[PDB]
Amino acid sequence: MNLQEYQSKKLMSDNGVKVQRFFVADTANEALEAAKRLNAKEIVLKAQILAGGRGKGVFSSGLKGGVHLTKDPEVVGQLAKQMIGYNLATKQTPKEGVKVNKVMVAEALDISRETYLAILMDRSCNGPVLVGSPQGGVDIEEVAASNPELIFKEQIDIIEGIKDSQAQRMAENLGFLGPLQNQAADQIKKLYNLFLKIDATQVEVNPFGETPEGQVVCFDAKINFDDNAEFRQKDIFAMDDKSENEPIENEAAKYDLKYIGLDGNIACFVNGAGLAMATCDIIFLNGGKPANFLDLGGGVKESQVYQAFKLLTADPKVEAILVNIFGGIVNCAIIANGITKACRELELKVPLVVRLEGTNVHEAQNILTNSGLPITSAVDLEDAAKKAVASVT
Amino acid sequence: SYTASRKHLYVDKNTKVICQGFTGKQGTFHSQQALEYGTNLVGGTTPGKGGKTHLGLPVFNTVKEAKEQTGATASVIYVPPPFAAAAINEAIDAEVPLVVCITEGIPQQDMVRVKHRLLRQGKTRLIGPNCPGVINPGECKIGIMPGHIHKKGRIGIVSRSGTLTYEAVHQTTQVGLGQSLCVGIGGDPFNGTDFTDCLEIFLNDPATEGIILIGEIGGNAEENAAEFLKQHNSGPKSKPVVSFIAGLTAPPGRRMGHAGAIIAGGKGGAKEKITALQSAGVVVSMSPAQLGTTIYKEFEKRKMLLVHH
Ligand SMILES: CCNC(=O)CCNC(=O)[C@H](O)C(C)(C)COP(=O)(O)OP(=O)(O)OC[C@H]1O[C@@H](n2cnc3c(N)ncnc32)[C@H](O)[C@@H]1OP(=O)(O)O
Ligand SMILES: [Mg+2]
Ligand SMILES: [Mg+2]
Repeated sequence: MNLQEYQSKKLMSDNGVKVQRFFVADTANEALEAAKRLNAKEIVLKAQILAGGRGKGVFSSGLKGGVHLTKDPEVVGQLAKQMIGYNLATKQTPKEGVKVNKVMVAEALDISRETYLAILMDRSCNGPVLVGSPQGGVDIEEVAASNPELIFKEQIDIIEGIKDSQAQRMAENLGFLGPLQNQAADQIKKLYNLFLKIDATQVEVNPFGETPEGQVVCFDAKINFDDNAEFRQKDIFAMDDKSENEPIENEAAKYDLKYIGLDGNIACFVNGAGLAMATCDIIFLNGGKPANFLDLGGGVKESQVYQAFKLLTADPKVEAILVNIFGGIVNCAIIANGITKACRELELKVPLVVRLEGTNVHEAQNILTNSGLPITSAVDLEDAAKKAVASVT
Repeated sequence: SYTASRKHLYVDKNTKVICQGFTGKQGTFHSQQALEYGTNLVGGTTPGKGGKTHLGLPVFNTVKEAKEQTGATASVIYVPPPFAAAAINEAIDAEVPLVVCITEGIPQQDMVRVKHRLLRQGKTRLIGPNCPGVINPGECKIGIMPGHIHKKGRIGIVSRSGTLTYEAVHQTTQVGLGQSLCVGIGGDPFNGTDFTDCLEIFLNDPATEGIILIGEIGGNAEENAAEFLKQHNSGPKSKPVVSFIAGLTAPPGRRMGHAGAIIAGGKGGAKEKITALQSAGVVVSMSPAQLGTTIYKEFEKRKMLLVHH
């Protein structure tokens, strides 16, 4: 899921993490009042979209730039009038841009030190890990490549919790000094407790830094969430902003379907994550471009099969569909039922290649046969991939 | 050490199994299939339903009572995500030797906490979660894999993917090699058994003459397995290892179905895994369809398919 900047910063602020003071506005007048309420020396007005490149974007009003600084609250209101209700286009959006319904009105803070700090569960050590670098303001991948010696880690014991000495050592290695080091250590603890409270897979602060006036601040941050914890994070997941997702991914989400759009024309319909990845892989190896990844899940039900198939057939990028099922917990007949019923209710305009193995394969194959649908049966994975690639221009 | 429990992975005809979540939809169905396969399924647990029978077998309120009353040495978990970590912990506390967790969807943080307890004991071995289970063909099946595609034989299989396990099984049965023991370690990032745990068992099992290792993007388990094989599978007795790593075409920063299958912060790509395994002497199949033929050819070159006349 995805949160707007104002949503993640509120979540952090509500948990003791220091961020810039801000308000969110959905009208130009609200932006004006928020700017007055801030009582700040300088104010930043920021359109709320998820895509990057806001600073050099252009609104459908004609206004250039999605991020503006001013000392004058009335200018905040005036510029907000040229943002709200309009589409913001950037290098990272489609040509049409994204509709801006909200702006953030925040205190503009100068940055005197920039560092990197992330918290995640370590994939090599059991338990949380703090990952930090004094080299802030760049992708962590760049630092790892150019200056691996500037990446520091503190392994945390999940039962003991974060210790003062761990937070202090990381703050020191990030380069904070004296009272700012004590501030940063305290903020690391707040970030750690937040990370556990919200079932994040990662809290990434970059830049984690300080102002010239002597305060440690999380200037910007990205939080990723564990989808497996949605059942105990309902309020956070209700904030999910889906307006910038592929619309097919949004439809798939409504039916709890794990769909990921790709740049290709051969749709994939598979009952396991490993086999789904391998199906994309083997399509590529035989000269094709998969249109999507889809893992129906071991607990897939017929209704989800039906919905998944309709999403594929309705996608204009799809020129053929490869169904590849090796059922264990998944009964192949559920696949055959969902597909045949989905096609009873529309014409099959693309070639359909089907590979079924495992649980109840013979009944499933008879269902496909007795439906009369035009199917190319495949004998194994390689044959399925070759026949799928052969079915497209 | 927790490594002392690795031996419990090797289920056999004398393993006795209880089902946690026994009265649920999947617990019921797969318990019925287990009985029909010949697995010694002796009962199960659902809290609050102790003192009932189900499939002609006793239902218990607790793992401790079930274990004491049946002599069970293994448990399989079909408990929904909100409670499955508690079910694992109950089985650890009861010192069940082998616990197999089928459930997909357990919060990652729950499993970090489970692993903390697991690593500080040596009585219980956990496979999973989010895994199809373990099978010794013709001897013991604990999980959801389709029974009919297996054949007792010569290849040990360990995989982060259930479906890809079935591919490797079907391929190795088709070419006549069969399987000694198949272990699905599951697709979650934090789990009870890794590749190295199974490789230890395979390398020391006389019945396992070759190994298929199936991985995917995410984490570092494949790299750890490569390091293990560098130290422990060199020499004249080295066993052939064949592998496929899924996800060379996966995009970065996205969980590909499995909670553990993501290239995150530049870490977890398939290319580096293939390189690490190749450096450890593993023969990596270009195609997921050719696992069986690839290991067959490795056997052939080593004169391991000669007929005794
Ligand atoms: C191969 C990868 N794995 C997969 O693809 C599996 C995907 N599916 C899942 O993970 C599913 O959540 C599961 C198969 C685990 C469960 O689904 P299922 O449809 O069987 O759930 P149900 O709700 O019918 O059954 C769960 C049972 O566990 C019981 N249960 C709950 N907590 C516990 C516990 N701590 N110990 C034992 N049983 C428990 C529930 O009471 C319920 O039984 P009941 O309905 O008789 O009261
Ligand atoms: Mg799966
Ligand atoms: Mg990044």
